[PDB]
Amino acid sequence: SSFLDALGYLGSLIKDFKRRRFFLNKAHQRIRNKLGVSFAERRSQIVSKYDRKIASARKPAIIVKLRQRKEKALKALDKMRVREEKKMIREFATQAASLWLSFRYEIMPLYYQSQDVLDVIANSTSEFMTSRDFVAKAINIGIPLE
Repeated sequence: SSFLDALGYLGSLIKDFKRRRFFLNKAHQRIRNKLGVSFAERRSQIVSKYDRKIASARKPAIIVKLRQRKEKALKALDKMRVREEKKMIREFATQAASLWLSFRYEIMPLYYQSQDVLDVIANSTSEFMTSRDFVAKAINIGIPLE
């Protein structure tokens, strides 16, 4: 009568873990939604630049050069966004490392008091009680008188 209800407080801890992971996950990839939007908008800026340049080109060599430049710019955008994918991976891994490892912090004590009550009960149980005595009751054998 102690651990009876002390063990119940872990549910608050479990729900809090869920809430923290919950709000991290909602926050994560949301900032990354915004980052993907920013990269798509910079790419749209590049696309607008090249479309205006091609519209004003009116020459075959200029058009081909602008095609090559647009290809190069899209490739640079893709490389930067791949580095960004690495960044999402690394950020999210760090976030999980930080927020999870908060789990052990108060998980390990509860388990420890669990061992405490366990071995206290074993103390109250494991006795192997005994009761001993000795005595010196002599043994007699009759002897022939002859």
